[PDB]
Amino acid sequence: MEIKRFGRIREVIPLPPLTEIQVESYRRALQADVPPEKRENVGIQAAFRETFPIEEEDKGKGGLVLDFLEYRLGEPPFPQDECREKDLTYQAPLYARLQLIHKDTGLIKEDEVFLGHIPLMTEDGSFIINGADRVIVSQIHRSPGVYFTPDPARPGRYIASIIPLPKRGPWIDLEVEPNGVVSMKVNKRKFPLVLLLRVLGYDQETLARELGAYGELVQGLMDESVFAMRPEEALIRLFTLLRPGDPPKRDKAVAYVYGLIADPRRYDLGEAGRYKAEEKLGIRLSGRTLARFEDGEFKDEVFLPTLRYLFALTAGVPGHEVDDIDHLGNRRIRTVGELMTDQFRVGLARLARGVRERMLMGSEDSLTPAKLVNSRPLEAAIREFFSRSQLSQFKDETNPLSSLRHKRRISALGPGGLTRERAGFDVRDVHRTHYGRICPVETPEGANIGLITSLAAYARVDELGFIRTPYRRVVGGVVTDEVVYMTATEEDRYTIAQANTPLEGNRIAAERVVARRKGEPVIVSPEEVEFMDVSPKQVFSVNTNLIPFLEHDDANRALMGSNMQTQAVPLIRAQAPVVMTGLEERVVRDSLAALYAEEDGEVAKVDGNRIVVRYEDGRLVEYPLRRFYRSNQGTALDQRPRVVVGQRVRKGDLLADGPASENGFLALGQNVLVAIMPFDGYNFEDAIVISEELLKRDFYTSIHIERYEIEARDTKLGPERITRDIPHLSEAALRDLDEEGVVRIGAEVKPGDILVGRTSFKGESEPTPEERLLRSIFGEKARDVKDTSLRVPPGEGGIVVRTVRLRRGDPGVELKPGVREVVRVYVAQKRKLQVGDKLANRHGNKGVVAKILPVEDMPHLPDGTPVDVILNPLGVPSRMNLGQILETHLGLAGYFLGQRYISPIFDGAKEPEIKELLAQAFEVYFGKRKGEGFGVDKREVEVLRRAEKLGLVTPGKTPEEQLKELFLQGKVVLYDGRTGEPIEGPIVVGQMFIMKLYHMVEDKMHARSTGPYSLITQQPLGGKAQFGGQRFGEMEVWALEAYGAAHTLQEMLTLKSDDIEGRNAAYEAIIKGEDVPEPSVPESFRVLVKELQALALDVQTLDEKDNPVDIFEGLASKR
Amino acid sequence: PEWMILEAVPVLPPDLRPMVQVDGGRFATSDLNDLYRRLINRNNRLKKLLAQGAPEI
Amino acid sequence: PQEKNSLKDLVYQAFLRLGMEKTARLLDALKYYGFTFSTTSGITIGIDDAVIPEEK
Amino acid sequence: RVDYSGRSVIVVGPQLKLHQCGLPKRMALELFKPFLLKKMEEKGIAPNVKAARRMLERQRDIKDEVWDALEEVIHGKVVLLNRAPTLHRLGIQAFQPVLVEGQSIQLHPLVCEAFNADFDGDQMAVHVPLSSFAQAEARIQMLSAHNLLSPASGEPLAKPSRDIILGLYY
Amino acid sequence: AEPGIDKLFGMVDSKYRLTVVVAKRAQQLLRHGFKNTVLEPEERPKMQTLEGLFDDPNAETWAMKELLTGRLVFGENLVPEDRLQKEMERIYPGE
Amino acid sequence: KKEVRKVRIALASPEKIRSWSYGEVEKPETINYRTLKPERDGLFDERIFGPIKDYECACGKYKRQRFEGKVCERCGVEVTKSIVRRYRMGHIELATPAAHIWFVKDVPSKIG
Amino acid sequence: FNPLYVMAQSGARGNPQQIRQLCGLRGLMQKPSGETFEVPVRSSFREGLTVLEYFISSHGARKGGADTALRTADSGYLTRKLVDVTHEIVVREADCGTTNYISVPLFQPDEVTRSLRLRKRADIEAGLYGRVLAREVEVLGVRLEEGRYLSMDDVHLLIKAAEAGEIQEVPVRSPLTCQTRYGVCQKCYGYDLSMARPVSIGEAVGIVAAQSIGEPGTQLTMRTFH
Amino acid sequence: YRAQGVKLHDKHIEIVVRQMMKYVEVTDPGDSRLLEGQVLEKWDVEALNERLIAEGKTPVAWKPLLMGVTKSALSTKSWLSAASFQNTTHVLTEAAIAGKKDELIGLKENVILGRLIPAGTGSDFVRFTQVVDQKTLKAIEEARKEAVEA
Ligand SMILES: CCC/C(C)=C/C=C(\C)C(=O)[C@H]1C(=O)C=C([C@H](C)CCC/C=N/C(=O)OC)OC1=O
Ligand SMILES: [Mg+2]
Ligand SMILES: [Zn+2]
Ligand SMILES: [Zn+2]
Repeated sequence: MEIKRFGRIREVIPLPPLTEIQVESYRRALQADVPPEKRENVGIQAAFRETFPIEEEDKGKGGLVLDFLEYRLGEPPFPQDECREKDLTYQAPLYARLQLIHKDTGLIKEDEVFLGHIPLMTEDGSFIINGADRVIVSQIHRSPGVYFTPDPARPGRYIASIIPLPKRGPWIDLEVEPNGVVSMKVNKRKFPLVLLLRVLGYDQETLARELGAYGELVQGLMDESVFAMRPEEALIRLFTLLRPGDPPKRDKAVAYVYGLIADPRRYDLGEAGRYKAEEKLGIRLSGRTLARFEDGEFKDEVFLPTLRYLFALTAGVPGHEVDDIDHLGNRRIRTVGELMTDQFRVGLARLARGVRERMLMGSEDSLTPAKLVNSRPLEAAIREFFSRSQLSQFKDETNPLSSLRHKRRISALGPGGLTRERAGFDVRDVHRTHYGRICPVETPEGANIGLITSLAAYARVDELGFIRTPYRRVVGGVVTDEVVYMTATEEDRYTIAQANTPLEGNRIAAERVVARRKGEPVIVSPEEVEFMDVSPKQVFSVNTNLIPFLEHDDANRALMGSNMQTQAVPLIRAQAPVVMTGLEERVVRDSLAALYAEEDGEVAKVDGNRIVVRYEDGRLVEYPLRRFYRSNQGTALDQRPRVVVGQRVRKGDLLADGPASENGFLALGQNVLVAIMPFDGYNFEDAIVISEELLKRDFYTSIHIERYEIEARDTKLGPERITRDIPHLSEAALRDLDEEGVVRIGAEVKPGDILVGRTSFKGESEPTPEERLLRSIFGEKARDVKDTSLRVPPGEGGIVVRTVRLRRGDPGVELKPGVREVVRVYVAQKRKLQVGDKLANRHGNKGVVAKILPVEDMPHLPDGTPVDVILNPLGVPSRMNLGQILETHLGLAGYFLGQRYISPIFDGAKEPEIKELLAQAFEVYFGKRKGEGFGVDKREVEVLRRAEKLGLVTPGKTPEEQLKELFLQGKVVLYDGRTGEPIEGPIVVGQMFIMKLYHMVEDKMHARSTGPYSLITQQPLGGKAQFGGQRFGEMEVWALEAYGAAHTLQEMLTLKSDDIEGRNAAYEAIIKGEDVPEPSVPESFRVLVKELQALALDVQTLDEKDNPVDIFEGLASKR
Repeated sequence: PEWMILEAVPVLPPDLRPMVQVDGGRFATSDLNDLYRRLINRNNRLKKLLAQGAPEI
Repeated sequence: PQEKNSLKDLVYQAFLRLGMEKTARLLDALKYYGFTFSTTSGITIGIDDAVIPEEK
Repeated sequence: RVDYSGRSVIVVGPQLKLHQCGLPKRMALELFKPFLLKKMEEKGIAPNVKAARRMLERQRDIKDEVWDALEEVIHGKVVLLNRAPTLHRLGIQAFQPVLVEGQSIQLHPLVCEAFNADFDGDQMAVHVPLSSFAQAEARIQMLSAHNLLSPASGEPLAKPSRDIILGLYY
Repeated sequence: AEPGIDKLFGMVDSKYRLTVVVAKRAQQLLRHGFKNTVLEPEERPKMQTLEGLFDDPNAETWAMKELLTGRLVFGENLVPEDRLQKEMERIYPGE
Repeated sequence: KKEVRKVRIALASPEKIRSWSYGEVEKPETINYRTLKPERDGLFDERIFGPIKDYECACGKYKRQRFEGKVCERCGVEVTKSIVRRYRMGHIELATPAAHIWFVKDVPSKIG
Repeated sequence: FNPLYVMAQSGARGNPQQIRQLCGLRGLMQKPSGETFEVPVRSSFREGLTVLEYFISSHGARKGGADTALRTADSGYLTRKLVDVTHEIVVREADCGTTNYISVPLFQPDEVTRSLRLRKRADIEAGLYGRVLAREVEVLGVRLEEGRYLSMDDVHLLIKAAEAGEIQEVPVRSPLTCQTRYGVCQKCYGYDLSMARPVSIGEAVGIVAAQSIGEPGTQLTMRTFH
Repeated sequence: YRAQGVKLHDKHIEIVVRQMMKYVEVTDPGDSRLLEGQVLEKWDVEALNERLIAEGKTPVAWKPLLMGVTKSALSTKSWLSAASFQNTTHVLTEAAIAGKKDELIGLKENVILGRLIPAGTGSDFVRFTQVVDQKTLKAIEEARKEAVEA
């Protein structure tokens, strides 16, 4: 068909690289590829220039030089795809040119040390951790600078504070019950700030007198002038402020440290809070943070501005510099690069600790290179990091958007100093500054709400870890294509008109305009304007944008949509919406789902397994096509060629459609005939009915890939093995698993079959004497070997598809200790649609398949065409999620109009326009009718009569005509496939793009009866092929109690759970078809008693006669 | 009252603070044993010392 | 017209006036018809139904 | 954790009658295995126990009559459905199940009230009242069809909710 | 549903009382085959399996029915702890 | 065979304590590693807590349930369900008296 | 017969607020601080919102999905207490004999400074339904045996009776005045409420009450709002 | 609740209320101290030993007490429940010294124990109800004339 785009906002510039964040943050943190170790250390190399120069020089031993020179790395031991296979971690060792000298000018330079290797970032932006696709979430924090927070407790004034960001850096705060106390709080210990004022080299005079001027209230300062006359005195004294007790020898112990050492600096050389402080405190500072060199003493252009500012603040109107924390202009975002580097430092610093412990017993010169070395500490750090990092989580590649959007998220969780689970209500809040930076709407539904968010599509973060948003410069009515990314603060400085502002060429088209001044909803004649929003899109997260008519549904339900799209699964019969916002196309590119042409040429070869092409110049590049492959979440991930031989094609041209890409457009589902209306309560509550037809069309049919594993352990009781030869009884149970241990690929397996055959030795390989006899009676070969083969877990299986075997694989296998070899089998299954699956439209409208109807009874139109799905209308009012409605309305036209549409967000379609298209369509739908010698269905009349009584149609009009009128209201006439009789009332029908949602194995259909039992608690435990029990809790106890079902609750917790002997006796009883024994004491309790006793506490069960009672019936009574 | 003091320290049944083998040559337990251990250690050491008419210090 | 309450009240009485079990029958009865009708009721939702009064 | 428990997603059963509830045979099966087993044995089809036992270990080798018996057992018996959070006793109710296809639980529309839960994904927990005695309390003071009024207000809890009303109202 | 349920209540002082009752009848009514009942074949819990009607085995069903027919008696304290089983094990050997 | 109706909670007579202990732990030794053996007089000395194999002594001189509950004249371990191992309690004899904290840090510090 | 109308009305689904938004004015949305905005959200959902419009709204959207989380996640918190507090209480006796009781009003004083005012049925009903009459009651030419349970109608009647300025208080056996040992006698409780009849002995009332209270909790405005 | 359109019968609440009044404080000993704030009913034996029961004529003056649910229950006669809640140690410790006996009047306790519930079917009142057929009402006769040996 033909695509018809809408709205007319001139997006001056297309969207930015997406994963871009992850990619560059990292790119700008390594300096590998093109970086010649020339002019920069910004990240890791800075991580270097700090862990260096590490010295241990006593001018006596003289020179003990050990500095950095050049960092290096570059041989990924193995290839990505290969790393995944053997549960490896794609990365590359890291060498380093260093230098150790000697007082004797002994400059021996062992320019090598590759002990540690570090992970690498995929072409898409993710990581491979132990074969697992892992992802790193960029989290936010309170940018390092100076702030003045209104003192909470006392509603009289407020507290100021400072924040450099090292793992062991300063954290200043000020306050005062001033009479004298210049309350200067440090770690947990405060005192008068004055004392410090002189250590600076300034007394009450140079300070309090010249400054305490406008700050006439500087009495909260000047109290000890004598302490303020010879820097040196106050100087020493202050140490007091520290424990335990040391002599005034270290004239500058903790000083030089809080001067030009990593501590004081927020960022390197000011960048962090300099702009902050400085721009909010007059001018620049002393070098980078607080430093003073070639003078000895220490000059502080720090507290200098600070204090006086708290004054300029604890004053009248000298700047009124309050501090809205949530203000984005005051919150930084740590990104992978940065985020990782710090972790790089810890284990790094953890190595220097190591290296310094070496100068001790280090020979004269039997120490030079790496005899002073050890990666493990640092190795662990980072390793430990990724692998076990809170922000390190399995790549969510449910589909692409899923995987992509996942990258775009922002955490507020993590650093035990930068993150806290103390629900910060107002922090979870959507602060004004979020506009065009954070998806106001996109956020995980659940207690993690407002803590995890997505990035506003257009929003971008600069190396300073700050976001910025697109804005075009305005000139008294004239609109410039000159864009301007900008931050939160800078933003408040201006007046921003909404993008959608009427225009002409560039001249604005309005006497009054819609804008916001630093979040100020205002109207203004043009001249007054300064900047305009580039495009609505810039506000919301990406997937959020994928929603059509967003401007029509309530944000809340909207939230649902976004989330859901991420949970959308790749159908075989992929389909992009009959209507799109506009991103779909751009997405696939960035997601890296499909393949495009990096130049023009002819289609060389294109077999299903691969494609090759010749370039203009004449280059033959065969493109290995990743075939059917598992998703982290097991979904299928495959690309499909759409181009053919001899076919010429230019750059940017697609070649193979990713998993969920159609024509190169996102196809998170399928478009279909939905008819909104109640159907015998089968769509009762969110419940959704389905035209059996769809299945026949294998529409909603997916392919899940499931992987299983097994281990060869060299047991102490003797190693176990993978053999087709097992103590098993039958043979028909070996039909397929005949391949000398393994099951032959491509086999229809069902819960209970043997993917793999394994055997070991039980009961410490001691055959029961009981069993003994039995066994002998039929050939007593007590094979000490127990069959412990791998079976298909219950529920369901599918058919084999692939098998991988690792035998301490000399090629690179690193089998876990105790493991001889391992095995992996992958089973696929075309999970098709069935009663239960859940579906959702981009409009938060979600629900489950309640019933599948026979196309017959299925509601159809006069032209005997049945819709495919029936949607109850109730789920809308209480949802105010109209959007979908329109989507269907238009979904209906293009249906006949054999086309698709692109309606922009807060733009695109408009009732008229739609109301229009229908009319056209009405021709197709209706028009033909007569050209077939066909008039109006008698029943059609029936309805219409009724139709106008509802003021739907304008009375007296031609029956035929009336229809149109109706049609335009998106409603049509429907016949009941069952009764045939029409439906008393028009029915709005039409197309809707729907998605099938992912099925969590946790959401699987469980059902236990009896099985494993926690070795301790002695309570139902679930195995691999055995289910677990339901967590029966107090809430349920309470409920039960309320009713009064004594027994149940008892047996419930006893027999059914903790009472040992019971259950068995129970089982048996049932078996023999007998009644049930009574409940004894639950281990839980017995156990309890013991615990008590163990705590030296007699617990005594007694009767009426107050006579003790043994709950252990014997095994407690001794002697 | 005397009861509140101790000289007879109880001990949980084994299977309630078990010791089990787990992975390729390793096992697991409850801290108790440990706690328990150290304790015993101390007491028995003590015995000797007294048995050693040692400096009451 | 029948609705929530009307019904509710009706129910309560039912439950009272006549035993509880027969009442159940009723419910289902209701259930049944309530459903059957709604389906045929020809009651959809078109953006047009978002009838915007002029007094706006 | 309970022994004869199970969980699955719920669906609405317009066919169901107040005191009934749809139950995936497959799932049902496990929950009653023993009882079932017995019946089997009790019928030629199954010589002894371990027989039936293994006889069912694999779905492929799961015969027909199997179900025909399973039902038999069930006759009269009821079970319990839970949809957490269980806030008020009616957060649990009993029903005589009816065997159903598909791996999903068919819940009766009226109870969705107390079981404040819709079919936008809600799953439910099932439990089997073992002893004759348990079954009793159950089938008596816990049958969905026996709690129509609200213990708090005393008002008809189980009553026309959405679709139904509308129809009627119409 | 559940027949006579209401009426069933109308035959006890306490809701729960009834339960207990039934239950016990079941038990015993089980422990002794079924010859124990207080009703003829004409009226008997049935089932339609294998094309036909064959006695229903769900004790409650039975218990419940009997009660309806005043052909049975409960009470707080009716008789001696063992005479029942006793006399009862004679009349209907069950086993 | 009957039922209860009252639960008690009283301190523990060192006597009572000793009235429970199916023996006294004297040795720290957990389990022998070479064979994973409940160290003698140690924390798992099943001589104290019982068979690890229901109805069966250590040295194995006794096995079948046909030795109801006859102690081993050798390994000195009884014969019964190993299950009792999660129920029987042993003790330690304190060279010196030690205070039970729950009567100190709990205020009023009962004793004080 | 318009759908919506039909719906909301029948109560089948949707209330006014919901509609007002859809059909006409979404109205005022308020700030995070909590202070309502000065400019309103003119657009109806049908009309479609402004980027600006849309945005501004959301704040409450958060607090909305926010607020809820706290109870939806869990609020049993309440019940829990109650439970711990009322579990033991059970229907134990038949008659505890308490000569005393309580008298339920039908009027409220200080709505205006002490003027009198009849209570809303609901309230009243909530207070006397299935209650057991303390003393006999002569009214509207009809007397009420003292010890008589309060059917639904009965109440109405009374209700009707007080309208004829014929009464104000009501002698009724209550738990407060029940004399049972950590439980309650069949009389000081009354109807069952799951069934409209006199509660049978051995009923788990303590627990019941606790739940009846807890459950609702999850749907009460958490933080003070105005 | 009403203000939130929640229809709830008074009872339920009233119930929870009685419990806050459940305990009371003392002013006139007889044989106990003053801090003692106890479960109100103990008075028909204790406070009825007035000039009649024990006839000792030793009065017992006390004070009405109002405490929060937390409190009230937490101070239960049954030590278990009391321990089942926060500050388990204290509870115990006390009950230990007092060597408290916990009856099983309440549920939680009886439950957590492993015993059949005190109410519902667990309510003694009915628990025992007996039932046998009329066919057995002829059975009594056996042991009823199992004495008429000619
Ligand atoms: C002094 C501490 C006592 C204590 C709580 C012991 C718990 C032990 C031994 C367990 O393991 C238990 C446990 O975890 C949980 C339970 C059930 C599921 C919940 C019972 C709660 C009932 N609640 C009410 O009926 O409320 C009015 O029971 C246990 O014995
Ligand atoms: Mg739900
Ligand atoms: Zn031995
Ligand atoms: Zn009473």
